[PDB]
Amino acid sequence: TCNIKNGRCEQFCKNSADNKVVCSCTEGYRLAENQKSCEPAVPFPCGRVSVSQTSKLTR
Amino acid sequence: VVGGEDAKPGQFPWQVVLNGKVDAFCGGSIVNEKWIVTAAHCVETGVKITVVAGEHNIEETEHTEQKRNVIRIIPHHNYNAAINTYNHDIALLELDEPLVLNSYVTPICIADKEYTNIFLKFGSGYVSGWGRVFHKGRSALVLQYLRVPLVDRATCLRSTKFTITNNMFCAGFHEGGRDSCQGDSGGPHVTEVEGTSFLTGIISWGEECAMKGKYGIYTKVSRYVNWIKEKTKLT
Ligand SMILES: [Ca+2]
Repeated sequence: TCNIKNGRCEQFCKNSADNKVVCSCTEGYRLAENQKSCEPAVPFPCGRVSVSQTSKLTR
Repeated sequence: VVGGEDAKPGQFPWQVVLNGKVDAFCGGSIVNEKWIVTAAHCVETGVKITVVAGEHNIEETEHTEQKRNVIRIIPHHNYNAAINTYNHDIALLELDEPLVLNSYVTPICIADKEYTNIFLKFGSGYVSGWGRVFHKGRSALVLQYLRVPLVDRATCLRSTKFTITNNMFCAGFHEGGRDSCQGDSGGPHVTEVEGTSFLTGIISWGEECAMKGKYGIYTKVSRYVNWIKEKTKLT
Protein backbone atom coordinates (compact mmCIF):
# COMPACT_ATOMS: atom_id res chain seq x y z
CA THR A 1 0.00 0.00 0.00
CA CYS A 2 2.37 2.69 1.29
CA ASN A 3 -0.62 4.99 0.53
CA ILE A 4 -0.81 6.72 3.91
CA LYS A 5 1.99 7.40 6.41
CA ASN A 6 4.48 5.59 4.16
CA GLY A 7 2.79 2.31 5.09
CA ARG A 8 4.09 2.86 8.63
CA CYS A 9 7.72 2.40 7.52
CA GLU A 10 10.34 4.56 9.24
CA GLN A 11 12.33 4.90 6.01
CA PHE A 12 11.38 3.04 2.82
CA CYS A 13 8.09 1.38 1.80
CA LYS A 14 7.15 -0.85 -1.15
CA ASN A 15 3.82 -2.43 -2.13
CA SER A 16 3.50 -6.15 -1.51
CA ALA A 17 0.99 -8.78 -2.66
CA ASP A 18 -2.61 -8.68 -1.42
CA ASN A 19 -2.00 -4.97 -0.87
CA LYS A 20 0.67 -5.74 1.74
CA VAL A 21 3.58 -3.50 2.73
CA VAL A 22 7.26 -4.35 3.14
CA CYS A 23 9.46 -1.82 4.96
CA SER A 24 13.20 -1.34 4.39
CA CYS A 25 16.12 0.82 5.54
CA THR A 26 19.23 2.48 4.12
CA GLU A 27 22.76 1.04 4.50
CA GLY A 28 24.09 0.80 8.03
CA TYR A 29 20.56 0.11 9.27
CA ARG A 30 18.51 -3.03 9.84
CA LEU A 31 14.74 -3.56 9.89
CA ALA A 32 13.59 -3.63 13.53
CA GLU A 33 11.43 -6.32 15.14
CA ASN A 34 8.15 -4.54 14.39
CA GLN A 35 9.04 -4.75 10.68
CA LYS A 36 8.69 -0.97 10.28
CA SER A 37 11.34 0.86 12.32
CA CYS A 38 15.04 1.02 11.48
CA GLU A 39 17.94 0.35 13.84
CA PRO A 40 21.71 0.92 13.60
CA ALA A 41 23.67 -2.15 12.51
CA VAL A 42 27.08 -0.48 12.45
CA PRO A 43 28.92 1.72 15.02
CA PHE A 44 28.25 4.93 13.09
CA PRO A 45 25.28 4.70 10.67
CA CYS A 46 24.78 7.50 8.16
CA GLY A 47 22.71 10.58 8.88
CA ARG A 48 22.65 10.54 12.68
CA VAL A 49 23.87 12.89 15.39
CA SER A 50 25.68 10.98 18.15
CA VAL A 51 27.16 13.76 20.30
CA SER A 52 25.18 14.43 23.48
CA GLN A 53 22.46 16.66 22.02
CA THR A 54 23.61 20.05 23.30
CA SER A 55 26.02 19.40 26.18
CA LYS A 56 26.38 16.06 27.96
CA LEU A 57 23.52 14.69 30.06
CA THR A 58 22.27 11.64 31.96
CA ARG A 59 19.27 9.34 31.56
CA VAL B 1 25.11 31.21 5.33
CA VAL B 2 23.20 34.46 5.85
CA GLY B 3 20.81 34.77 8.78
CA GLY B 4 21.47 31.32 10.24
CA GLU B 5 22.96 30.42 13.64
CA ASP B 6 26.01 28.56 14.93
CA ALA B 7 25.87 24.79 14.71
CA LYS B 8 26.91 22.75 17.79
CA PRO B 9 30.02 20.54 17.57
CA GLY B 10 28.92 17.29 15.94
CA GLN B 11 25.51 18.57 14.76
CA PHE B 12 26.32 18.01 11.08
CA PRO B 13 29.06 15.34 11.16
CA TRP B 14 28.81 14.77 7.39
CA GLN B 15 29.92 18.38 6.69
CA VAL B 16 33.48 18.98 5.56
CA VAL B 17 35.28 22.13 4.41
CA LEU B 18 37.56 22.31 1.38
CA ASN B 19 40.85 24.20 1.34
CA GLY B 20 43.05 25.03 -1.66
CA LYS B 21 44.42 28.07 -3.53
CA VAL B 22 41.94 29.81 -1.22
CA ASP B 23 41.21 28.68 2.34
CA ALA B 24 37.73 27.33 3.31
CA PHE B 25 36.46 28.11 -0.21
CA CYS B 26 33.61 25.56 -0.43
CA GLY B 27 31.90 22.80 1.48
CA GLY B 28 31.12 19.09 0.99
CA SER B 29 29.41 16.00 2.45
CA ILE B 30 30.83 12.61 3.44
CA VAL B 31 29.47 9.86 1.19
CA ASN B 32 31.71 7.24 2.80
CA GLU B 33 35.23 6.78 4.25
CA LYS B 34 36.98 7.49 0.95
CA TRP B 35 34.57 9.82 -0.91
CA ILE B 36 33.15 13.34 -0.58
CA VAL B 37 30.42 14.86 -2.74
CA THR B 38 30.56 18.61 -3.55
CA ALA B 39 29.68 21.15 -6.26
CA ALA B 40 31.48 20.93 -9.63
CA HIS B 41 32.09 24.70 -9.82
CA CYS B 42 34.27 24.37 -6.70
CA VAL B 43 36.82 21.99 -8.17
CA GLU B 44 37.64 23.00 -11.71
CA THR B 45 40.96 21.15 -11.76
CA GLY B 46 44.35 22.79 -11.99
CA VAL B 47 44.78 22.97 -8.24
CA LYS B 48 45.50 20.77 -5.21
CA ILE B 49 42.66 20.35 -2.69
CA THR B 50 42.54 19.37 1.00
CA VAL B 51 39.47 18.19 2.94
CA VAL B 52 38.83 18.63 6.67
CA ALA B 53 36.11 16.53 8.28
CA GLY B 54 35.09 17.05 11.91
CA GLU B 55 35.67 20.79 11.51
CA HIS B 56 33.73 23.23 13.65
CA ASN B 57 35.69 26.43 14.30
CA ILE B 58 38.04 27.33 11.47
CA GLU B 59 40.51 29.25 13.64
CA GLU B 60 40.78 26.91 16.67
CA THR B 61 41.67 23.29 17.35
CA GLU B 62 38.91 20.94 18.59
CA HIS B 63 40.96 17.75 18.20
CA THR B 64 38.17 16.23 16.08
CA GLU B 65 39.57 17.39 12.74
CA GLN B 66 40.74 14.90 10.11
CA LYS B 67 42.61 16.36 7.19
CA ARG B 68 42.93 14.38 3.97
CA ASN B 69 44.37 14.94 0.52
CA VAL B 70 42.20 14.69 -2.61
CA ILE B 71 43.77 12.24 -5.06
CA ARG B 72 40.96 12.13 -7.64
CA ILE B 73 38.25 14.55 -8.76
CA ILE B 74 35.24 13.51 -10.80
CA PRO B 75 32.93 16.31 -11.93
CA HIS B 76 29.62 15.16 -13.45
CA HIS B 77 30.24 14.33 -17.12
CA ASN B 78 27.71 16.93 -18.26
CA TYR B 79 28.94 19.80 -16.08
CA ASN B 80 30.11 22.69 -18.26
CA ALA B 81 28.70 21.03 -21.37
CA ALA B 82 27.17 24.51 -21.82
CA ILE B 83 28.78 27.71 -20.57
CA ASN B 84 27.69 29.54 -17.41
CA THR B 85 24.46 27.59 -16.85
CA TYR B 86 25.58 25.90 -13.58
CA ASN B 87 23.58 22.81 -14.68
CA HIS B 88 24.79 19.45 -13.28
CA ASP B 89 26.74 21.24 -10.47
CA ILE B 90 28.04 18.24 -8.54
CA ALA B 91 31.38 16.43 -8.21
CA LEU B 92 33.07 13.66 -6.24
CA LEU B 93 36.43 13.79 -4.48
CA GLU B 94 38.36 10.62 -3.60
CA LEU B 95 40.52 10.78 -0.44
CA ASP B 96 44.13 9.61 -0.20
CA GLU B 97 43.53 7.80 3.10
CA PRO B 98 40.19 6.79 4.55
CA LEU B 99 38.51 8.87 7.22
CA VAL B 100 37.91 7.15 10.56
CA LEU B 101 34.19 7.33 11.24
CA ASN B 102 33.23 8.47 14.74
CA SER B 103 30.79 10.95 16.33
CA TYR B 104 32.14 14.00 14.52
CA VAL B 105 32.80 12.30 11.18
CA THR B 106 29.66 10.51 9.92
CA PRO B 107 28.40 9.83 6.35
CA ILE B 108 25.18 11.44 5.11
CA CYS B 109 22.50 8.96 4.02
CA ILE B 110 21.60 8.83 0.34
CA ALA B 111 18.29 7.25 -0.72
CA ASP B 112 17.30 6.07 -4.22
CA LYS B 113 15.98 8.47 -6.87
CA GLU B 114 12.41 7.78 -5.80
CA TYR B 115 12.84 8.52 -2.10
CA THR B 116 15.31 11.36 -2.38
CA ASN B 117 12.58 13.26 -4.25
CA ILE B 118 9.94 12.21 -1.76
CA PHE B 119 12.07 13.56 1.09
CA LEU B 120 12.77 16.80 -0.82
CA LYS B 121 9.01 17.23 -1.22
CA PHE B 122 8.53 17.28 2.55
CA GLY B 123 9.50 20.85 1.86
CA SER B 124 11.94 21.67 4.64
CA GLY B 125 15.69 21.15 4.62
CA TYR B 126 18.87 22.29 6.33
CA VAL B 127 21.84 23.96 4.66
CA SER B 128 25.19 24.63 6.36
CA GLY B 129 28.71 25.90 5.71
CA TRP B 130 31.48 28.38 6.45
CA GLY B 131 30.56 30.78 3.62
CA ARG B 132 29.64 34.45 3.79
CA VAL B 133 27.24 35.54 6.52
CA PHE B 134 26.55 38.81 4.66
CA HIS B 135 26.27 39.33 0.91
CA LYS B 136 29.70 40.55 -0.24
CA GLY B 137 30.61 40.29 3.42
CA ARG B 138 32.93 38.22 5.59
CA SER B 139 32.98 34.47 6.09
CA ALA B 140 32.14 32.46 9.21
CA LEU B 141 34.60 30.95 11.71
CA VAL B 142 31.97 28.77 13.35
CA LEU B 143 29.89 26.52 11.12
CA GLN B 144 26.48 27.99 10.31
CA TYR B 145 23.15 26.30 9.56
CA LEU B 146 19.73 27.44 8.40
CA ARG B 147 16.38 25.74 7.83
CA VAL B 148 15.02 26.67 4.37
CA PRO B 149 11.53 26.01 2.92
CA LEU B 150 11.18 24.47 -0.54
CA VAL B 151 9.80 26.92 -3.11
CA ASP B 152 7.15 25.78 -5.62
CA ARG B 153 8.88 25.35 -8.97
CA ALA B 154 6.38 27.63 -10.68
CA THR B 155 7.23 30.54 -8.39
CA CYS B 156 10.92 29.51 -8.56
CA LEU B 157 10.94 30.08 -12.33
CA ARG B 158 9.26 33.50 -12.15
CA SER B 159 11.81 34.81 -9.64
CA THR B 160 14.69 35.00 -12.10
CA LYS B 161 15.69 35.67 -15.69
CA PHE B 162 18.23 32.83 -15.63
CA THR B 163 17.15 29.26 -16.39
CA ILE B 164 16.25 26.83 -13.60
CA THR B 165 16.66 23.36 -15.03
CA ASN B 166 15.00 20.12 -14.03
CA ASN B 167 18.33 19.40 -12.30
CA MET B 168 17.80 22.25 -9.79
CA PHE B 169 15.33 23.46 -7.16
CA CYS B 170 14.75 26.71 -5.27
CA ALA B 171 14.73 27.03 -1.49
CA GLY B 172 14.55 30.11 0.68
CA PHE B 173 12.17 32.74 2.00
CA HIS B 174 9.98 35.21 0.07
CA GLU B 175 10.97 38.02 2.44
CA GLY B 176 14.69 37.33 2.14
CA GLY B 177 17.23 37.86 4.90
CA ARG B 178 18.09 34.15 5.16
CA ASP B 179 19.98 32.23 2.52
CA SER B 180 23.06 30.17 1.72
CA CYS B 181 25.80 32.29 0.06
CA GLN B 182 29.17 32.37 -1.70
CA GLY B 183 31.56 29.96 -0.02
CA ASP B 184 28.84 27.55 1.09
CA SER B 185 28.81 25.82 -2.34
CA GLY B 186 29.24 22.05 -2.41
CA GLY B 187 27.82 21.84 1.09
CA PRO B 188 24.66 19.76 1.67
CA HIS B 189 20.97 20.55 1.58
CA VAL B 190 19.66 17.78 3.88
CA THR B 191 16.23 16.52 4.92
CA GLU B 192 15.78 15.02 8.38
CA VAL B 193 13.41 12.02 8.30
CA GLU B 194 12.64 10.96 11.89
CA GLY B 195 16.10 11.55 13.26
CA THR B 196 17.98 10.38 10.15
CA SER B 197 19.26 12.90 7.58
CA PHE B 198 19.32 12.27 3.84
CA LEU B 199 21.16 14.42 1.29
CA THR B 200 18.51 16.14 -0.87
CA GLY B 201 20.49 18.95 -2.51
CA ILE B 202 23.93 20.47 -3.22
CA ILE B 203 24.37 24.24 -2.50
CA SER B 204 24.99 25.66 -6.01
CA TRP B 205 24.12 29.25 -7.00
CA GLY B 206 22.06 32.39 -6.66
CA GLU B 207 21.82 36.09 -7.54
CA GLU B 208 23.54 37.92 -4.71
CA CYS B 209 22.49 36.59 -1.28
CA ALA B 210 19.38 36.89 0.86
CA MET B 211 17.70 39.38 -1.51
CA LYS B 212 13.91 39.60 -1.25
CA GLY B 213 12.41 38.04 -4.35
CA LYS B 214 15.46 35.84 -4.91
CA TYR B 215 16.08 32.27 -3.67
CA GLY B 216 19.07 29.95 -3.23
CA ILE B 217 19.43 27.52 -6.17
CA TYR B 218 20.40 23.91 -5.42
CA THR B 219 21.50 20.89 -7.47
CA LYS B 220 18.67 18.29 -7.34
CA VAL B 221 20.49 15.31 -5.87
CA SER B 222 17.73 12.79 -6.72
CA ARG B 223 18.75 13.16 -10.38
CA TYR B 224 22.33 12.10 -9.53
CA VAL B 225 22.21 9.38 -6.79
CA ASN B 226 22.62 6.48 -9.27
CA TRP B 227 25.81 8.18 -10.53
CA ILE B 228 27.10 8.83 -7.00
CA LYS B 229 26.63 5.22 -5.92
CA GLU B 230 28.20 4.05 -9.15
CA LYS B 231 31.44 6.01 -8.67
CA THR B 232 32.03 5.68 -4.93
CA LYS B 233 32.10 1.90 -4.49
CA LEU B 234 34.70 0.68 -1.98
CA THR B 235 36.83 -2.42 -2.61
CA1 LIG C 1 38.83 23.71 14.22
